[PDB]
Amino acid sequence: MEKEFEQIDKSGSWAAIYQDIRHEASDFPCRVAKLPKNKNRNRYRDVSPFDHSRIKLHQEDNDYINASLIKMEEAQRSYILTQGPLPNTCGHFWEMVWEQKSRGVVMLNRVMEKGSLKCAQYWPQKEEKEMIFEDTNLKLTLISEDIKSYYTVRQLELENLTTQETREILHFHYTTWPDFGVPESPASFLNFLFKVRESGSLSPEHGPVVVHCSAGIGRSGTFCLADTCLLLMDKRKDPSSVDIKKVLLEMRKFRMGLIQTADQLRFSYLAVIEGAKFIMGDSSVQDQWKELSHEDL
Ligand SMILES: O=C1C[C@@H](c2ccc(C[C@H](NS(=O)(=O)c3cccc(F)c3)C3=N[C@H](CCc4ccccc4)CN3)cc2)S(=O)(=O)N1
Ligand SMILES: [Mg+2]
Repeated sequence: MEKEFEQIDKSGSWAAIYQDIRHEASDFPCRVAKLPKNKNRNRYRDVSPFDHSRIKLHQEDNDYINASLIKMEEAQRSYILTQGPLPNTCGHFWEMVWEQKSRGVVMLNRVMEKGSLKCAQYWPQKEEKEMIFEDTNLKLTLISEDIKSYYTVRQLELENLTTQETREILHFHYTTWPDFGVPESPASFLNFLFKVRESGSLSPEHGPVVVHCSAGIGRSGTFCLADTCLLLMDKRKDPSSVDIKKVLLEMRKFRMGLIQTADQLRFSYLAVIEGAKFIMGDSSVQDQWKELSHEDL
């Protein structure tokens, strides 16, 4: 895998490789997303979920949410990629989390980035100030939070007011991943990812983990591509067989525009190439990533 990487770097062909992916990517209808009544449920007019893979709310009224089920068959892992909730779809967001039985939520952006709102504050910042999303009859409470230098893990209690059932939802929030940018290093990215893995939130016993950034395609796509590829390397007889460009195209059949810049594509290679070391056995690389990520700053 690192040979193709090396030749692409030498060829200076990341932009061409990336644009070939954009040109060969699937194109499916998003008619429900474009209905007039769903306009205020979409954050960006040009980022919509395909009809065949969109997540449907269980409500009779309007089952629309800008969210997509990315189902990776060979890797055996599903992910729900959605945009950062809007002030009016925070209820919907948690209704989806509930209905799909998700156990973890991976946030890769901040609410405000370089002076622009990118996502509503959809979870409570203070223990004593819980949230109620009336339209859905769900209560959400911040139970605790473990704040690190570039990421925070939070324990939330989501409750179905109707049946009074409660569930613990884990929130994995990467706070230093610039929009249209890349993580500081493969190490800090992988250190984060393996934290989500180790939590059990990605277990096939739970519903799909919900991943989102602002549009739910660039950073969210980088995160899922890397995870899927590492899963594939550990599954196959010959890990060098994983074609990342092919995997990204498979994912793009489920949601448009996954991976938004050639450099995020390149970062994906680096993250996977670096992550292969743990998958092949190396039992010390994880401590190395942790040190390199300086999480305890
Ligand atoms: O690294 C990233 C990029 C962010 C991102 C991606 C896309 C958008 C949508 C935005 N729409 S717009 O109405 O402000 C806007 C801005 C400029 C031109 C235009 F016609 C509309 C955006 N679209 C193009 C990208 C288009 C696109 C490509 C492929 C699939 C879907 C959309 C670039 N930024 C916002 C943020 S992420 O939160 O997904 N992670
Ligand atoms: Mg306090």
